[PDB]
Amino acid sequence: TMADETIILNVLGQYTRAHDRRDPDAMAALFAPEATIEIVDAVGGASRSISRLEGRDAIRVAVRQMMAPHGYRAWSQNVVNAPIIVIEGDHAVLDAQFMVFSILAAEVPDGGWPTGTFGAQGRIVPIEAGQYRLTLRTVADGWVISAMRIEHRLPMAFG
Amino acid sequence: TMADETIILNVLGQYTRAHDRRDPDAMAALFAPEATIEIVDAVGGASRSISRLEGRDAIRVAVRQMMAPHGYRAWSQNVVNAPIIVIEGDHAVLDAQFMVFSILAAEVPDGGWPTGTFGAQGRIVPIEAGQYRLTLRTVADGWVISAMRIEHRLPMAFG
Amino acid sequence: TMADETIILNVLGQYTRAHDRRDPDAMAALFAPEATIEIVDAVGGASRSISRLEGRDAIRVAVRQMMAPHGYRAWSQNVVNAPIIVIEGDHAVLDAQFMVFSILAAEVPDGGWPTGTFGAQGRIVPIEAGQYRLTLRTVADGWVISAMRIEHRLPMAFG
Repeated sequence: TMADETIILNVLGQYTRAHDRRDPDAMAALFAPEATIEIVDAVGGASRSISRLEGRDAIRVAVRQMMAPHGYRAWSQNVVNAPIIVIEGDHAVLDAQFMVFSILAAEVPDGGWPTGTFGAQGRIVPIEAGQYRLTLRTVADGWVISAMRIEHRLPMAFG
Repeated sequence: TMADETIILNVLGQYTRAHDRRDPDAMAALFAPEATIEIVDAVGGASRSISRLEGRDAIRVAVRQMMAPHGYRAWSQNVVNAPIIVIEGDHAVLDAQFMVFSILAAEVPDGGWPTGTFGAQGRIVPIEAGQYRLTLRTVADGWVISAMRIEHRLPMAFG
Repeated sequence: TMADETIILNVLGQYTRAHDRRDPDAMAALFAPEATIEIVDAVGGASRSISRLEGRDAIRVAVRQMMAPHGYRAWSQNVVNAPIIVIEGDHAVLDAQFMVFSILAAEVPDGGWPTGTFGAQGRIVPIEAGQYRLTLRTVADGWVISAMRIEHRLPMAFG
């Protein structure tokens, strides 16, 4: 048995891993069956609804349909940071800042890197920023997400 | 009652929230009345004074006068990371890396995003980097900042 | 005595400090004498070996020979984030996302910044991204790294 705060932060870490893998099943497994994710536009401190995802199936579909799939040699990193945690009994609230970066790996030349090529080859770009607010509750073996709010600080377009 | 380390990390998280909101009163409330912030130039491992802020009023004014206000649809994210915490009784020292990013949201067109527009619209740029060193002490309900050092790893200009 | 999770996260923080200082001795001191670092190419979920560093001397040399030295007024920040920690008795595993940024400070003009110059002067660029997986074990005074895996999500070139 580890500290509740660590178990809760572990859930957040598993969330980012699933996010960057675009793994709907790993993502959904972190939530209570009936949990909702409210995604909102927080530019200028607004609270305009982008999408409300009700239940695990809705979450699974959104992992595919609401963010770009990774094309060849692409990845992402969801840099969650500055967590604030308040635990009161069997419920907790976690607020974290987040910033998502796109990662695009250069193709490795068949003839090798030319003389004078050093360091990472590719592009890393910050592509989203905002805050997560998670409500968690206990389960027998740890903690699960019972509700989540995603606040975006850039406008989000869907094609 | 939560672990002291969590309460201390919660203070750091409230600091970043106040920083990015440019909220002088939320910022000042995290400090003991008489606390000082020493802001220093650490480029090349120097320790050249930029500003010494003595007491809450000085801190409040600096929130406005030492960093850019957010113009329309602008925000920031203070990405604190890699904390090291040492608690000895009723005092603690916390060292964190920090990197501040500017966020500028694009204006949403009245006619909507044109067909083929996907993802976040705007610009995110890393604009400061360094380390924070906080000295904290206990109060009845938790922990407060009794002293802080801000080390910048880029030169800072003030107009 | 602090919580084991804090002591373990403190090791990670000392790792980033040593990394950014390019301090081989501070880095090596975090590892058991016989520890290995496996550095691997994880682009596309591969696991292709880049380098295997066996023991402290190998680690010390790699701090110099496997990443760029800091030239004048240069620095870096190793932004570790989203840790997941599992402790089972006297062993622990820690997985963290990481992103390294290069920092290049502008030279300060002898005549001072021209009128209208505001904010940080220089360049901050994301230059590496991936995951760290550390195995730690107890020692009398805390925890040491017994094995480490570094997974890079960009191809790495060595000249």
